[PDB]
Amino acid sequence: TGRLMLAVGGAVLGSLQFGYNTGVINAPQKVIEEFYTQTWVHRYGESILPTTLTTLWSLSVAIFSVGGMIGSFSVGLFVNRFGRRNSMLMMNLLAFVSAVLMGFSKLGKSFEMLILGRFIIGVYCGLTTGFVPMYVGEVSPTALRGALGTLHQLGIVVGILIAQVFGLDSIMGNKDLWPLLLSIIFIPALLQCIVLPFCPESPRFLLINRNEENRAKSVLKKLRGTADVTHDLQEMKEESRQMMREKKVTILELFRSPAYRQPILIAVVLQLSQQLSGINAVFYYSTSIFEKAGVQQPVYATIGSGIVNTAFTVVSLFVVQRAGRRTLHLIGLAGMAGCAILMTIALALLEQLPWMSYLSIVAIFGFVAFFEVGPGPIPWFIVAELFSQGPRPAAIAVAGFSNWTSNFIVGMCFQYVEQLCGPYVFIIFTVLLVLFFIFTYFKVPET
Ligand SMILES: CCCCCCCCCO[C@@H]1O[C@H](CO)[C@@H](O)[C@H](O)[C@H]1O
Repeated sequence: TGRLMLAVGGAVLGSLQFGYNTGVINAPQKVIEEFYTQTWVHRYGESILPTTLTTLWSLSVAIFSVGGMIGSFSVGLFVNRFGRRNSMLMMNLLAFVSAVLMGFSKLGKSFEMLILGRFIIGVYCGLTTGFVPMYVGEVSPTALRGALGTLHQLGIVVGILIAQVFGLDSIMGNKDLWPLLLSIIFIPALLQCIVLPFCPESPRFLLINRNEENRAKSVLKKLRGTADVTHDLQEMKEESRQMMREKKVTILELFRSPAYRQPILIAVVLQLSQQLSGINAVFYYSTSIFEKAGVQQPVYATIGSGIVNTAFTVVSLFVVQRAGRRTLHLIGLAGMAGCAILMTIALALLEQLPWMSYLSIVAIFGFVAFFEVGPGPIPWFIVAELFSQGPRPAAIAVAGFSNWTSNFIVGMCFQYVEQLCGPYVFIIFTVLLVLFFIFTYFKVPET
């Protein structure tokens, strides 16, 4: 466990990037929108329509996920064909070409470049949800493999908290320095783009995929200071027993077969339950939502949501090993439904009672807290237990496809639905939260 941390850490750097680019565009929205609306006027000799600006900026945050879906679709392709590290490494090209397209959308005078770079860094982020946990989950000793996949999660949530903090009016969330905010990705990226060639090609890859018995044999002795493991080698050839003794069923079979048509119904819904709960609304729009409430200095309440989120991600790890699977998923769903009620109250009585600005903050803090213990981790956990070593991969691509899809819908349409619907938006998310809650009570089993 010496040279190992180098490889693990450099990998997670890309889960950080996932953490950033996701929770970035939520603190400096009206700053770019001012860029949007001014750009429009100069160009088209006409001023921007409010709804235009809305769907336009909606697409800038949304088109991220169109990207990530494709990214997560293409994950299997690069991994097997190129190894894990040679993929992490080469995909930094995506990180750089998007960093440039956004951070020079400044004198570019083009919000296309901004949306495009958002797409591309969506692809990069889609691909990276697959590369990272994989790599970390072959490199690590099987014992420490549990406590170390922890870093892909943590990487994201911390990655988020940074996007928010860097987002401050006083850092890079301001009329002058928001392209360096959207671009500073490169400083993480180039770092990994340097660390990585010092990092080892996956042993389960050199042995099973690349069929190098001796070249793979050599990686571990470095990767493990004083282990030199016959146990790891027999495991890799027993992992290539069970993962290769049950046929890798394709996604396309999952659907055609009635045997699977039900387990797959559950896994998928669980993903809708995660995104259609309405979180990325509080993580794409935290600041705009806190404003409209009555919050003064809304980005701090955003970073409030940042800290609380990271806090309960760590608390979840403990509670997750302890309790049932749909225990946490229910309690999690519950609080979130009730918090989205507190919200719609605050957002409602705000006008008669000022300090509901505060109730907004309370609502959402416990609402993201309640999230990370429940619908956060549980719908992933359940798929790995709803499918054996054979249909399990096919199962994950569909899961991840629901996740990137219900994500696009919240991101693209949450602004649609805050205008036409007012301080009741969280009653939409409360009606879902209930439905979902109900669904899991009668249809999803313990695991
Ligand atoms: C055993 C595997 C466990 C998987 C752990 C998942 C941890 C929860 C992370 O979920 C993510 O939370 C973000 C905010 O925290 C959202 O922006 C994002 O859309 C959502 O997907």
